[PDB]
Amino acid sequence: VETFAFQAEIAQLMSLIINTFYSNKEIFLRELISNSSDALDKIRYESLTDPSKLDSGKELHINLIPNKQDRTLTIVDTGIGMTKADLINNLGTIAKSGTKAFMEALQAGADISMIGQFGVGFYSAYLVAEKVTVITKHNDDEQYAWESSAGGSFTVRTDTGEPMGRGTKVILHLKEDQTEYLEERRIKEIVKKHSFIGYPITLFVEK
Ligand SMILES: CC1(C)CC(=O)c2c(C(F)(F)F)nn(-c3ccc(C(N)=O)c(N[C@H]4CC[C@H](O)CC4)c3)c2C1
Repeated sequence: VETFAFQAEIAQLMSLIINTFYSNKEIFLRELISNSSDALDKIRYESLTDPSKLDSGKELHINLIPNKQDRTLTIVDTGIGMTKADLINNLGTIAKSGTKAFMEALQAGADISMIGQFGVGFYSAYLVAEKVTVITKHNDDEQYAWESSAGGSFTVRTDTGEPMGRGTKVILHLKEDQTEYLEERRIKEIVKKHSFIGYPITLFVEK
């Protein structure tokens, strides 16, 4: 397990997200599904010039897995996935200007629902989650686990767990007052209302 500090802009944004009383928290789901849709568009796109990129799985979909007992909502996709360098530094590098601009927009009176327009929609997870775990597998690398409960640090380790084939699992460890997002009728209504997604989105209903 390696521990890293977030870039200053991103730690400032996470501190603002984690601590905000911003009522419209439901936007987190459309943001995470949009990340999944962009990852599915990328792997589909790359497969048109190199069909072997789909040897790790041909199905292109999104799964929504609420878990009341564990207080977790998992977002699973079979997109391009992320490499070790994407998790530690490369996605954060591209996100730097977007993060700073989003915060300037918020200072100028803008709404937290604009987060996606700045390319940093992933961090909207912290509106409802006290900790986020990211399990990911890209074709050019090993399976990795990324994790952060904010507070300025994140960890990256090789994932010894169940092999994924290719894609990303975003595990939201929900805050005590945000358990409504584990309810089947709530997920359904949010997916219908806010969710632009040219891939099947399947809600796993709890037995
Ligand atoms: C690395 C992170 C842990 C922390 C981070 O900063 C961050 C950001 C960023 F804010 F930078 F935009 N976005 N982001 C994220 C989260 C899920 C996914 C998905 N579900 O695959 C994703 N896919 C990108 C991967 C690159 C491809 O070109 C396009 C599809 C990106 C994360 C996850």
